[PDB]
Amino acid sequence: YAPQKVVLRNEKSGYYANPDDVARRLIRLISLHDKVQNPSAITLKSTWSEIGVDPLSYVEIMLEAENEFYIELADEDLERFRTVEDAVEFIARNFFTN
Amino acid sequence: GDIRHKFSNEITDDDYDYQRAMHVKPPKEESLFQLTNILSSVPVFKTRFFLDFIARNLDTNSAVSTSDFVAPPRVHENSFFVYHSRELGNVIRKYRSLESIVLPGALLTFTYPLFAAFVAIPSYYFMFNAKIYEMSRRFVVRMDVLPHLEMISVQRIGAFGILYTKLHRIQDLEYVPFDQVKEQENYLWAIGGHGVDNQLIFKDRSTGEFFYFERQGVWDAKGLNHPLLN
Amino acid sequence: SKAYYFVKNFSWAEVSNLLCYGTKYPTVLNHQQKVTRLYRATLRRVYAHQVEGYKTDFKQYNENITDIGKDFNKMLALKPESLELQAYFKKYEDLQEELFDPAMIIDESRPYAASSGRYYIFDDYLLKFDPFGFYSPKLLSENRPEEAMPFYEDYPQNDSHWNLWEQFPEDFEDSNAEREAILKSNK
Amino acid sequence: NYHYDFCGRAYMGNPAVQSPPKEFFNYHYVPDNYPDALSGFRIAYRDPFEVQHVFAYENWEYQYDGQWWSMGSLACNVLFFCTPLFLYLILQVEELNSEKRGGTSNKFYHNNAGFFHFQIYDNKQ
Amino acid sequence: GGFQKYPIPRYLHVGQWIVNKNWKWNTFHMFFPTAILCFMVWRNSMISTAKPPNYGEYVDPQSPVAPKAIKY
Amino acid sequence: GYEVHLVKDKNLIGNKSFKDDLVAVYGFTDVNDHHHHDETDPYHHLRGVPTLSFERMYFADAYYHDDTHEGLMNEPHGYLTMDDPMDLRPNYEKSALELLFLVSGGAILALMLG
Ligand SMILES: CCCCCCCCCCCCCCCCCC(=O)OC[C@H](COP(=O)([O-])OCC(O)COP(=O)([O-])OC[C@@H](COC(=O)CCCCCCCCCCCCCCCCC)OC(=O)CCCCCCCCCCCCCCCCC)OC(=O)CCCCCCCCCCCCCCCCC
Ligand SMILES: CCCCCCCCCCCCCCCCCC(=O)OC[C@H](COP(=O)([O-])OCC[N+](C)(C)C)OC(=O)CCCCCCCCCCCCCCCCC
Ligand SMILES: CCCCCCCCCCCCCCCCCC(=O)OC[C@H](COP(=O)([O-])OCC[N+](C)(C)C)OC(=O)CCCCCCCCCCCCCCCCC
Ligand SMILES: CCCCCCCCCCCCCCCCCC(=O)OC[C@H](COP(=O)([O-])OCC[N+](C)(C)C)OC(=O)CCCCCCCCCCCCCCCCC
Ligand SMILES: CCCCCCCCCCCCCCCCCC(=O)OC[C@H](COP(=O)([O-])OCC[N+](C)(C)C)OC(=O)CCCCCCCCCCCCCCCCC
Ligand SMILES: CCCCCCCCCCCCCCCCCC(=O)OC[C@H](COP(=O)(O)OCCN)OC(=O)CCCCCCCCCCCCCCCCC
Ligand SMILES: CCCCCCCCCCCCCCCC(=O)OC[C@H](COP(=O)(O)O)OC(=O)CCCCCCCCCCCCCCC
Ligand SMILES: Nc1ncnc2c1ncn2[C@@H]1O[C@H](COP(=O)(O)OP(=O)(O)O)[C@@H](O)[C@H]1O
Repeated sequence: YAPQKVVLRNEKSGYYANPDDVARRLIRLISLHDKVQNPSAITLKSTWSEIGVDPLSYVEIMLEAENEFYIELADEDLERFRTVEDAVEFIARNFFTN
Repeated sequence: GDIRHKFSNEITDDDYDYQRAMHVKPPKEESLFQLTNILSSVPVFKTRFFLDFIARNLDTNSAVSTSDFVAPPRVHENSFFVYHSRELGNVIRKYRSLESIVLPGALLTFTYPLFAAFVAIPSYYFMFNAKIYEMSRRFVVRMDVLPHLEMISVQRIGAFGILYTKLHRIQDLEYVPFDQVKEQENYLWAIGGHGVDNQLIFKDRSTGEFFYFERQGVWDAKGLNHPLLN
Repeated sequence: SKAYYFVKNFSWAEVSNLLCYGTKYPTVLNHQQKVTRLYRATLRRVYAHQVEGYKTDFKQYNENITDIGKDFNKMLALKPESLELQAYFKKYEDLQEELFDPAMIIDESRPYAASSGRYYIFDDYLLKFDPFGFYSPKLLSENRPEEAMPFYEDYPQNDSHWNLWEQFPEDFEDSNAEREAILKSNK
Repeated sequence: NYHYDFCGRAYMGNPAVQSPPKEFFNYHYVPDNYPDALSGFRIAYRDPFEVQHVFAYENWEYQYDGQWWSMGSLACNVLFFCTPLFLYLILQVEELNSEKRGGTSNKFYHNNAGFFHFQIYDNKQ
Repeated sequence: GGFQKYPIPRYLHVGQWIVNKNWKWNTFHMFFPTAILCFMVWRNSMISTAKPPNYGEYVDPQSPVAPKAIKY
Repeated sequence: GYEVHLVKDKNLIGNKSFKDDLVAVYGFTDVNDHHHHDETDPYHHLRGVPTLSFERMYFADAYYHDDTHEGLMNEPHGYLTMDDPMDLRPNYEKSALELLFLVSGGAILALMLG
């Protein structure tokens, strides 16, 4: 039961989902793609172009990421994403129910 | 990951065995009332009488295919086969054969043949004609090539399962893209065109007749590579 | 996406723009943004109708998405000011209109969706708020005075002025004892 | 169907985003007014658009003579204008039925000779 | 299944996820007195209840209970 | 202790390629992984509980938290009205309204009822 004393919102860590698991699942999804050649070279700091994701392949990967993570990502957020780091950060910090 | 063993009163696979009827798992043990157990236990089935009955009175091994290469009998002494339909052809044959038993039988048995016909008419025109009948009419049971005529003989299933062969000139064959016919015959392809290949439709320009080839049909490499067809 | 297509009195053109591209004014978008957003919208709609649909055919879904992908690759290659690219955009906008489904599934993670705002989350201001001292202790001195300000009582939550004159116990002793003692000493 | 571009004469707020209004009518209080201090006397800053909407209707006015008839829909405006006449004519037509039948008619009946409802009528010695 | 629980201000008298420790005694002292009140209402109303005759009973037209027309 | 173990600047999948390695059969290998074997028991609340109970009948979910342990289950709370429980004002508005109610009820009982 909640104590009779005043308790404030506890933002433990900005991530609502395990960021490590989110990053690993996203990297596996990216590696599944045909254009992606070396899964080893993919890191959170790696840009989409350098890992080999074309602008058109990016939207496909992001749609499948939405399906995998049970969320919908706005075009503005998807265009703002510049690295796997930003992608995983946004997904992990996203409250799946908005 | 499973922690059922940590509790003495937790459910067990012995408790889940009853779900094997509704759930598919590899066999674990044979019950006393299984067909296999009954046959292997009861000495009656071991009798040579029953064994010989099993050996003779059932589907024969002769009709069983024995290789991945099939050379059906030539239609003409100079022709060579190219395409042949295995399963959908037999299914269509057996379906159209019903018109030789159900129809006369319906006439001689039903109290109200007119009622049966009145029910069948709209049934044929919706959900049956496009479903099976038109596809069967345009279905190619077999295709051979006669080189001396430079023609192709196509075998088709007719009314009551009758098989008839027709000749078409190779110069009159054209490829009809599926885009040109999808809108015209959406219903046909919607409910009945699944068996035949959508992107491998041909037609005879002179007679305006289509040719549907089964997806699970056998093609001959030599027949395809023959210069007449290339 | 805010998923407010059927609310706020959008016209059909505005709704079509919202569906095809995230914006209601696609002119502001550049070539790459237009192409990528239209490709994403087309893939989303094809997935909705041919994967999560009525007796969906996965082989047909694969063929359709492959054709769409080839077409959109060609569109991206094409220059922005080309009638061919305009024709491609019109074709796929028409496809989006054709596949438009009233009461289409809206994910619960998007704004304005069903169940979007079922709960009101209380802020730390409300959580801290406690004018009476039952939950958060209340000083007898209502507030803590700050330097450079006078010491004033906090405004009460209830400001009713239906107050009597101050009440005292019956037979309350109130004689001016200090004055009496000083006068007695003075004599 | 109603859209801002094609409404023409059925006015409504435009959908295009606009900058906040610099000047707008605001709440004003009588001089030396006693402030209202309920629930701790906490006052929030008012939204300019909301305040503008609050005070817009009170100050709205017709620009030119005769604009009222044209504004909105002429047919509906005329019907609203004639509504009292329609009500009076309906009442008279209904009263025709009362006259021909014998039921209640629209009149100030005077059954009581000025005797009010349950009034105390007494005299003094 | 349900939504994630979030803090509710103490000062606010709201029903979000309210569970009472003494709910058993509260139910006991809210049920029986209500039952007694309804029993009193029921016995008061039964005085003005009407039922048709039973299976083996017929209404005599001249009996007082039988309906009577107004006598001018 | 809310710091998160997240690996950056280092690869997370050790497979050189999807085709050469039979990933479709053996999946992806993990590198720099923070393995944490969690054996939390679902239905712990159900363990040793009678069938006819709220926990079994309604709250028999995987990871249900009991009220005694759930920190966000609320007991009755809040102030009924805006009046301060400890107020030093000799305010009489509440007494006046209570008197009005009581006198109205008494007048009905003693003059009108029956
Ligand atoms: C006296 C004898 C009676 C008995 C005989 C039989 C009845 C005859 C009655 C007369 C009918 C023909 C004349 C009507 C013409 C239209 C009105 C008019 O002139 O105003 C200018 C007219 C209207 O301007 P506006 O209203 O500012 O335009 C708004 C915009 O369109 C933007 O609009 P929006 O998109 O915002 O939508 C708003 C729309 C829709 O609005 C709504 O949805 C809200 C509801 C509106 C009212 C709908 C009618 C409800 C019932 C009314 C009952 C009245 C009872 C009291 C009066 C009793 C009188 C006996 O508002 C309108 O309705 C506007 C259209 C015009 C009014 C139509 C309704 C009233 C007409 C009169 C009916 C009289 C009935 C009498 C009998 C009753 C039974 C005993 O302007 C135009 O010309 C523009 C086009 C408008 C559409 C015209 C459609 C065709 C009408 C017929 C054309 C041919 C007429 C030939 C006449 C020949 C000589 C007699
Ligand atoms: C207003 C006017 C109304 C008119 C309504 C008309 C309704 C009546 C329609 C009559 C349809 C007649 C159909 C003829 C079928 C044969 C056509 C044909 O040539 O096909 C050859 C086909 C194909 O011939 P084939 O030469 O290709 O090959 C021979 C057969 N196979 C393929 C196996 C090698 O052969 C047959 O199907 C033979 C059928 C023989 C039996 C026919 C009668 C069966 C029903 C008997 C009565 C009902 C059962 C009674 C049981 C009693 C028990 C005690
Ligand atoms: C006279 C011209 C030729 C007419 C040919 C006959 C119609 C076309 C072929 C119909 C074949 C299917 C016959 C199914 C018989 C089922 C048993 C029966 O009720 O027969 C007697 C009845 C009629 O016998 P009856 O007339 O003595 O019955 C008494 C009359 N009633 C029933 C109206 C009260 O059969 C029928 O009603 C058949 C109606 C026509 C069906 C047309 C095709 C639609 C069905 C597709 C095939 C599968 C149907 C499976 C049904 C299973 C049971 C619900
Ligand atoms: C959506 C449904 C709508 C239903 C219709 C709603 C009402 C429509 C309008 C009804 C008009 C009725 C007019 C007749 C009644 C006159 C009453 C009267 O005595 O007033 C005299 C009044 C004065 O009345 P007064 O009060 O001085 O009378 C003296 C007092 N008494 C009578 C008691 C002795 O004189 C007028 O000014 C009348 C002007 C009339 C102008 C022309 C009106 C024409 C209306 C035509 C309507 C269309 C035809 C009918 C349609 C329906 C058919 C079923
Ligand atoms: C002498 C005979 C018997 C005498 C009894 C007379 C009873 C008279 C009627 C009493 C009504 C009491 C309503 C209490 C509402 C309390 C607040 C609440 O429920 O939550 C509000 C909820 C949430 O409240 P909350 O959770 O924020 O706060 C609860 C605690 N308070 C209010 C103190 C802060 O808010 C709403 O959404 C409003 C819902 C209102 C629902 C009202 C439904 C009434 C249905 C009654 C049906 C009766 C049938 C009668 C049939 C016979 C007719 C002749
Ligand atoms: C015919 C076959 C029918 C088969 C039905 C099969 C099931 C159908 C589906 C279920 C529907 C009913 C579900 C009822 C669940 C009851 C659960 C329960 O009783 O749990 C025990 C609980 C003890 O309290 P506690 O454990 O603290 O509660 C919090 C738990 N988280 O609480 C209790 O002990 C309950 C008692 C609490 C105290 C009650 C005090 C008295 C209340 C008024 C009683 C009035 C009786 C009037 C009788 C009139 C007779 C004329
Ligand atoms: C009044 C008629 C009542 C019904 C009569 C039924 C007769 C059935 C026997 C038909 C024998 C001749 C078939 C000719 C085929 C051909 O080549 O047909 C070719 C014809 C002519 O070609 P097109 O019309 O396509 O141009 O095609 C037709 O569509 C017209 C004939 C239709 C015959 C349909 C027969 C099947 C009926 C099925 C009923 C519903 C299902 C019942 C349960 C299985
Ligand atoms: N006061 C308003 N007046 C007219 N149209 C409005 C008004 N408010 C919203 N709209 C409509 O709301 C839609 C915009 O919704 P909004 O919540 O502002 O999100 P955003 O502006 O980011 O698209 C527009 O169609 C706009 O026309």
